[PDB]
Amino acid sequence: MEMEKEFEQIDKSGSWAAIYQDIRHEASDFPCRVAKLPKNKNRNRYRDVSPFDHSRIKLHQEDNDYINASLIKMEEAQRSYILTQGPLPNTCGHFWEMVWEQKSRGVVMLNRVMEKGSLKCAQYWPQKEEKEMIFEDTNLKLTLISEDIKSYYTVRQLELENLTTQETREILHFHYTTWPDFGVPESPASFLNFLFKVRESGSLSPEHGPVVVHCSAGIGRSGTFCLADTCLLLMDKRKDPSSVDIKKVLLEMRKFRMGLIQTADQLRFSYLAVIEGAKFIMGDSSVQDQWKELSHEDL
Repeated sequence: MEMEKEFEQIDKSGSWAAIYQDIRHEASDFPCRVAKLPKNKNRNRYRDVSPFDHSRIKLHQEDNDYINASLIKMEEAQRSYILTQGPLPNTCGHFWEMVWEQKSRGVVMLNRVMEKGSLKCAQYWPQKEEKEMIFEDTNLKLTLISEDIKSYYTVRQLELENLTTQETREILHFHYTTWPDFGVPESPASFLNFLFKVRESGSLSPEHGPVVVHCSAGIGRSGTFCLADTCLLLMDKRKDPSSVDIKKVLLEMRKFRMGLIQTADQLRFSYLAVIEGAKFIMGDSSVQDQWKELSHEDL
């Protein structure tokens, strides 16, 4: 694998910091005028993380159509993703409106509500079946239907109802709960096991709207997830580990949202994940059972 060759020689020369800086230097720069409007100041979690105007998701609203979210549309792979920040106490209604309007089937969450002693995300879904949530501003109802808790991730089945038309849909929530407070989980096995769980659910299928992916800012962990998935899909489409260039794929993704992949360590982990995942893509079906064991999801 030309990918694994580059990997071992970047490691050898210990130059991840420099490779990653090269990415930042070459990455696209597009305007984020709407995000920066004064009326939107309280709709942004971080002053330095904003969606580009050309790729932002627009809420179907008369008043204010803004949410901090970007459509990543990957032309060759034929897969789309919505990347967004962790919802704020005042944007949970906007978040679920987006899920409804875009026809998403799945939501992927890669952070915990509290990390490093501060609040990284609002509690935007119900924790108990009997205590449903109503978002008055967007007129939507949200109910916990069931929860399956494993050692490092939790899958929830939710029912989202448009209170206006009374139509209902099932949304699947995939919550990765074990990304370490500091520095990447540097075995990819549990990450890959999680990604394949999302794929098996049908949430990534062309028949549904784009999956919604978020962490706290919606660029680091979220970027890692989407980069690994897209690279694996490309290798699958041409069944050719060799033609896929991770750095080129990441730069393509950065055309649609800024700052994807936040550290050199996250880039190195992305390589690791793709390389290990390639084993399955190329015919070794048995490798998936190995990941599931390596990531003791029962403890």
